[PDB]
Amino acid sequence: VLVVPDTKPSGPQHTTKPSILGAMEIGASSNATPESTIETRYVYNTNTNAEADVEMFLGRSALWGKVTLTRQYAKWEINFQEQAHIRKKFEFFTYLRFDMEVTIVTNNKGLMQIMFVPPGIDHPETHDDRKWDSASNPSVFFQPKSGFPRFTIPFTGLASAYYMFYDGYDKPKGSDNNEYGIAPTNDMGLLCFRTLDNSGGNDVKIYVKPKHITAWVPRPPRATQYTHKYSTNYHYKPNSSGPDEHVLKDRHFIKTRPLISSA
Amino acid sequence: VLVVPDTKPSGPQHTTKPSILGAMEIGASSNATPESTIETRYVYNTNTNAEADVEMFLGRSALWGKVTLTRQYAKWEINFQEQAHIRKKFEFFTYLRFDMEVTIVTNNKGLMQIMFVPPGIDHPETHDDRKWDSASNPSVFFQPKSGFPRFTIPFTGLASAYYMFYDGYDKPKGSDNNEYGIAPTNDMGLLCFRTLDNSGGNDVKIYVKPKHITAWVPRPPRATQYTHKYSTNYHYKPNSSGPDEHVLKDRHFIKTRPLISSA
Amino acid sequence: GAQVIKYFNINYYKDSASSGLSRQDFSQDPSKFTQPLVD
Amino acid sequence: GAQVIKYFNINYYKDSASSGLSRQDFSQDPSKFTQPLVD
Amino acid sequence: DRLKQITIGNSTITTQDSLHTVLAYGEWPTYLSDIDATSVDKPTHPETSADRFYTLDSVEWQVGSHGWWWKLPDALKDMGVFGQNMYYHSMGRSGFIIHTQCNATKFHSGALIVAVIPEHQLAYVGGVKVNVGYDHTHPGQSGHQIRGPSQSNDRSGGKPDEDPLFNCNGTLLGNITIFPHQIINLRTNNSSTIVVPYINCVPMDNMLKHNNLSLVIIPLVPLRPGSSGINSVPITVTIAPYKSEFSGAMEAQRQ
Amino acid sequence: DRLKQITIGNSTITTQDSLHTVLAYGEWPTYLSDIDATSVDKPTHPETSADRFYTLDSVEWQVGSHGWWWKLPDALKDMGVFGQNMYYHSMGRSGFIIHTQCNATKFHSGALIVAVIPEHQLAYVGGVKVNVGYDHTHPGQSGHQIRGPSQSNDRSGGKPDEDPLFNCNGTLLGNITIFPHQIINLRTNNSSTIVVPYINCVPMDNMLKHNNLSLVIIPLVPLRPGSSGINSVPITVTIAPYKSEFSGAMEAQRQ
Repeated sequence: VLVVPDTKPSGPQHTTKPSILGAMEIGASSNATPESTIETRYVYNTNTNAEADVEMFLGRSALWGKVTLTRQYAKWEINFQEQAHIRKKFEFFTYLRFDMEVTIVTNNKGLMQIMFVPPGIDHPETHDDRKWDSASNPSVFFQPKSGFPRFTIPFTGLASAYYMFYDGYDKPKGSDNNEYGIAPTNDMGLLCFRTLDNSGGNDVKIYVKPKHITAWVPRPPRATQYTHKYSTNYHYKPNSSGPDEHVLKDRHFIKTRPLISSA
Repeated sequence: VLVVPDTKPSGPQHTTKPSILGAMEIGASSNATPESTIETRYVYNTNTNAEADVEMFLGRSALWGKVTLTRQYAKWEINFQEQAHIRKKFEFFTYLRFDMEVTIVTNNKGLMQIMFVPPGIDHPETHDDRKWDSASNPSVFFQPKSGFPRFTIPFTGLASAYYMFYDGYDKPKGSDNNEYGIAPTNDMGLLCFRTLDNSGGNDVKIYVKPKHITAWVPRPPRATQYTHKYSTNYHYKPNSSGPDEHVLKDRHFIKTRPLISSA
Repeated sequence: GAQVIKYFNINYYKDSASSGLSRQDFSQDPSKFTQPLVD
Repeated sequence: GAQVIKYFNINYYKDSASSGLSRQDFSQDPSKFTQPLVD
Repeated sequence: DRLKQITIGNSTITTQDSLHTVLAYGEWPTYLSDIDATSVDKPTHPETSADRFYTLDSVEWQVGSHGWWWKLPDALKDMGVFGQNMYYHSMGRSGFIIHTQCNATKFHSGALIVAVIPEHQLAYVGGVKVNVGYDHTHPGQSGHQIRGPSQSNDRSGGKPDEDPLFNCNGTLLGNITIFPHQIINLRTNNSSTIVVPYINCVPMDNMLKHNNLSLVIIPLVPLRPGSSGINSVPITVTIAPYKSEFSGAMEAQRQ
Repeated sequence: DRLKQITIGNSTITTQDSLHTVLAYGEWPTYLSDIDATSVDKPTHPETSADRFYTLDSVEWQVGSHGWWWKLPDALKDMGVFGQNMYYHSMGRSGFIIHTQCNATKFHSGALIVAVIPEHQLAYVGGVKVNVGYDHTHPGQSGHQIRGPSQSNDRSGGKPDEDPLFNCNGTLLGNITIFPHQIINLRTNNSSTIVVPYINCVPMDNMLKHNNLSLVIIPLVPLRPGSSGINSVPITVTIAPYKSEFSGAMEAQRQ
């Protein structure tokens, strides 16, 4: 683990090269520490940032999705776009390469099957669908009482990382069905759920933990509530009803103050 | 693990022995790589086929059979003939030698007995049948809640491999009861099921995983939906009802296109 | 237990059939196909 | 099992993806940021 | 000294009032190595003919102008033989030397944020779920004048967001300093230079469909004339591709 | 054997009925060395994207057809990124691999002279002193169907000479063997290959104004069907630039 540096002693200084002057324009952050500004003592400083590294920061297994079994059947397309709090944390970065371990928290009872359906094929659309009988589609059978199912999905990119943001399109110029952003760039599969009993509740919570993460290009954190998934659209249409039609709210987190200089 | 070869560099070439010419008639595939055709760069290629080897390809534990407990009793004759998706994957090969681990997924509750009945003897035909009391017939007692039963059956051939396809008969020329194909060639036993309680549902799913596989003579993959088991018959009779009597459908997976050269 | 900057291949049930998948792979060549010729 | 006044880093499922968090950390420097200059 | 000269073959920038050059992520553009490669065909390196400064049209910076953005490689698609190589190849990569130029006078006040955003995915100008159109995110050399936030901005045709405070993507300006950037403060410098390598999780991709970078010039503090009758100043952008590669020669993807 | 394969990057010729390749003047195309250079700027080498086979339109060879010619670099001016590099540069050089293709049948008879003429300066179609027009000596990939000698050939507009016996320049066909050439005799071979280096007394010149080479296909003996109903056969020409250079990047000389 890496501890933060110690504070070194510093005395009075008369210097013709100010360290406290600079240029904000150059594009560089300040190198100034308290030894440049005040007169300091030696402090032996054992603090660590270990809990701020991208493995610990993104490694807590957030809830990605919720589904309800309707007629003892549910379906979920794997993605982080649906939940704002985990979507904001992934979007501090442009590119992420991670394995994910998927824990399924269900309040149902009896017996459940999860099918991981790899991209490019058809999933079971109901319980009792013949497609639940699969040679090569990986599935998980579990009894929700006595344990939570968990499996790891490795990194399935088509690229060396996942795009969190994608400034391109999947089709050429004149195509009218063009799709913008990361949705065409990869698909992580879908999870199909069914119950082989009736028993308990219908709620299925999918918790996902990124592990073995490599993050690439830091971005400004999301300053606005999300509106749609796979968008970046931050303009929110609160109501379709009437004269407030076509009125949009940004919904940011900036708060005002009565006066500068009085705070 | 074996990685695929690297792409080597290649420049412009003037050669009086074309590598791109050949004869389709000789019965051999092309040796051509992109270094023979285009001008190439060195690519360092770490990709593996590990997921395509016959152990991984056939090693996923497909569903072989489903049975329903009728009066807390079920019976299943072990075979892969019933399920089209796993039957197609085994039939890429003429001969297979494998051990199989058998997992039983049941939605029943209480207490179940599985009896493995080796070939050549009589099985229990009902629950409470005295034949459920056996000295030497291997059985499994399990409670479906808290765990799925699993056991391994080793390779029982009578031969060095299983026949996936058999072009012979079990009886001589003039015998009228002749049976064609692999059904006489081996019998893997049958699984008898009974419940010692009432409790849960009646459905019993038998999942089988081939392991320690050796495959022999590659065959063309099945191009047509199956009709009967132990047959290879692909002609499907959809209805016995009326004037459509004796009309057969092949049910293949070939799809047409409007034009060649326009695709 | 059955057999053996490390690794341990351990058989819990002491049978060769009871083991998991066989991951040790050597034998291969496409040439039985794609080039099945005398000369 | 997979690999190794002690410590033991043991992989139960024999896959590199199936391991827990990667706690071994070397690569770092803020200077890609905060000082992204030629000279 | 503040003097600088950057010569990319056939063309020379000379900046006499200048900061240090920003080298994005401390990384110079390189050619794609063999370790990282995907496609098997030998790529083309145009070098001096593609790699050279292409100056775009100037934009008039005024009181009340909210900003501008350009997409790359897009802005260069019609520029010289670099833009020709985009249409005749499947894939391509490149780094860029972006040189932004605004000079006024010691009586003028103002500040500009000049930033380069990797994968700058815009937001729709407002309302329902609509992908921003290919037509709007590919203006070419002209870039996009940012207009501004309004309820009256036309929401037709999948138009991009006009609000520079949210970076048009929904994240605050003022955090844009996490990307390679410089400020042009008229008091201090009249120009900026950013050398960005090729940034992507892919070795090469289609130059036309995907915009790797985005050059965004935001007037952080407005333009004050002081005592002069000059209420507007031009802003010229000059881009040099550097270490540009192309592979997968085909018919031009043009019309 | 008669088999041949020529791979110039991205493209491959395969000729199964073939002669030796003519290497013009025993000289392979090279890049311009430093000893022979004139201009001081670093040239561009497009390599695999410009250097590759460009097949032109086929010409129908018939009873009574007098021949065809193509001008080089001209024929390639619209072809791929090679033709793009012609318009964006002052100067350029290149060698060429010309592959001519005519196949008929063992019942067909005929012979073609396939020659490459350096500096093939045409003659005006007749009469007074008129330079042949730029428009006529630059047909592009289409080349020029030689028509034939007539008093009725239109003398308007500075048209070139139509008579193949005099090589359109006033020198006898049949001495055309002093240039790099092969004959396609349908009895013998269905194709031809000539590798010409860059020939000029100048290190590089303008690709558009000056035509270095000329490819001339003359039906030395007419096309006899034998007993078949096939009275015409196509003739396809495929050109690979090789070791092509360009220098003096500028605006495209196009319109």
